[PDB]
Amino acid sequence: SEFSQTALFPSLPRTARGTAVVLGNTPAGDKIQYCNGTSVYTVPVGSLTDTEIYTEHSHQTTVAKTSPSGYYCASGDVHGNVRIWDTTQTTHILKTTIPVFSGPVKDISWDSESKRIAAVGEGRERFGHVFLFDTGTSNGNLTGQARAMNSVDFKPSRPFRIISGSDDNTVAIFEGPPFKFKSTFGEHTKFVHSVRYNPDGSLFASTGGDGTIVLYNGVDGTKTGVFEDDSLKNVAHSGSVFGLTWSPDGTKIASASADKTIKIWNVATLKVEKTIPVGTRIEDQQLGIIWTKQALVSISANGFINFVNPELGSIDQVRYGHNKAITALSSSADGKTLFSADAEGHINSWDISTGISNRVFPDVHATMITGIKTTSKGDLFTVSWDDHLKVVPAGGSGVDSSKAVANKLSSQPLGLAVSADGDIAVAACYKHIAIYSHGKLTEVPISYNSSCVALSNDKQFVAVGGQDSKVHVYKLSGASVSEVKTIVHPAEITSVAFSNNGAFLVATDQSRKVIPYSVANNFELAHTNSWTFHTAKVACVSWSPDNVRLATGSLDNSVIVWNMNKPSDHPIIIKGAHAMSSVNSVIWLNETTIVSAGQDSNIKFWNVPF
Ligand SMILES: [Mn+2]
Repeated sequence: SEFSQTALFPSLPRTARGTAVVLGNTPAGDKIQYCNGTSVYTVPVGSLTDTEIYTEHSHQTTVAKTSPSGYYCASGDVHGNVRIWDTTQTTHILKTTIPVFSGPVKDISWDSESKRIAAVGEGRERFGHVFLFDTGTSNGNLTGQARAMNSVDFKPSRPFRIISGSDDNTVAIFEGPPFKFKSTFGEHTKFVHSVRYNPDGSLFASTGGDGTIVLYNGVDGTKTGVFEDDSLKNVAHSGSVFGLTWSPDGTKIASASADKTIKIWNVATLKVEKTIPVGTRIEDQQLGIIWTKQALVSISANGFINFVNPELGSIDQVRYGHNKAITALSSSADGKTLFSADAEGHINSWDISTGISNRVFPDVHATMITGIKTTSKGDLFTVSWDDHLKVVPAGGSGVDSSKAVANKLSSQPLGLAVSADGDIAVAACYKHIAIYSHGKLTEVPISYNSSCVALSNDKQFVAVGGQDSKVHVYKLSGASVSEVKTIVHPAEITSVAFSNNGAFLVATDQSRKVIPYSVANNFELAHTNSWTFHTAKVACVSWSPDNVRLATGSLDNSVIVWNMNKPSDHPIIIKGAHAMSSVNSVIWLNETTIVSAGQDSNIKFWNVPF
């Protein structure tokens, strides 16, 4: 009642170099599914803001597939669990959870009747299991391959069959129900990463590390041919092929390869039809792909989602973002753009009204970014664990990471504050307070270890939170600071912020407390109420433009909105704001709109009325 999520700029799928990514989809093909963290993302092809998230696995999610009926989703994790849950309601009630084997689930396949599920992976006692979705009842045995089963698929037509690809280089076929081994095929010479039946079940194809794509008769697995690219010698791709998928009408196959291309094939002629290069960088390798009734999507090693135009043979849309923990957020002065940074140094720009993303490239840092701030002139200041404070300019395309000023710091930067106009920047470091005013990086040693910093709107005060449980407030004269007040907290300071009108300074700490101070009154307590509603370390704080409300994000997964005009009132608690994830950054876009970002790679927008 007190708030509502109005938009989500979702996490990209989890990816690992040279590792296949498996996608799922809704019956109509209007949404794709992928995993990151302990979550399952159902991402719409026609919306950049309405992705749905299911977060109930306790272990890292691997693959998720929605049944042909569209009513259930079966998702696996690295532990070997396959949870089958309702997709129709936000409560997502669990139907069944089955421990298929001890180890990671790599692929899942629903039969055409939405009655059976075959799950495969790396398991101690077996590599695959087939069973009933609703009861967990075994519906056969998938014994037959000697190493991890990487891909599995049901024949959608009768007689029923199940095919699988394995690290033992073979493709196996099972007949049923009940299902049992029928044959093995050794056309491949390296790991088989993907096996898929066409829509009518008359044929299936396989591919993998040896770069070839084989076509087979759907009922008995007899090879009918191999795909040819006349520019290559006896291979479909010049590198590993991580996945293939069939067009809805079965006349074409699309493949994703380490060779950095997506290729579309003509099934009838067995010849390549379009070759679509994604890029020339190592991150442009394609690790997964799926063709739905509404879109053909391929995934880059960097997690980017590429929407392919099969007619033109090109890439239509690329959705960027993060798959690593987001650590900082900063919006542009005009409120049209949002910048987000992560734990691996990546930064993305987002158009706030549409959700359209852009990955900053080149990369400003190669490691953790502990802060980023925009200036009324379009620059973006940043600090990272590589002990550098960099200033990215505007020239190349929006923010020119093309090339700009890097300054070594004497100690690691933990926090960053910058004046609106960019005239002054202060970085709170492990052993120093670094001040940046037009070229001169002036460093002031401190006796304690800092943890965060805030600069008053009028540039007169610099508040430095410390690991000594004190907020050190300094008056800033040029490139020098003089401590005018030392505020004591019960535990280490975690974040600080000044209201835009300079009326208040707020500090949060590891004891889960949020404490505001009256600036005009020598930083005395602004009120005496106990703002201890978070149940875990508070990670961030930010003031509303109205200088009265503020918000905090915590490791307890929540965002809490506080009201300075009613300190005894219960605050607004957005519980589970980021499910099973710390909320690392929160900022206000206006007096009733908050944006939060989490360890989960998600960026959420919240409408919070008065
Ligand atoms: Mn299938």
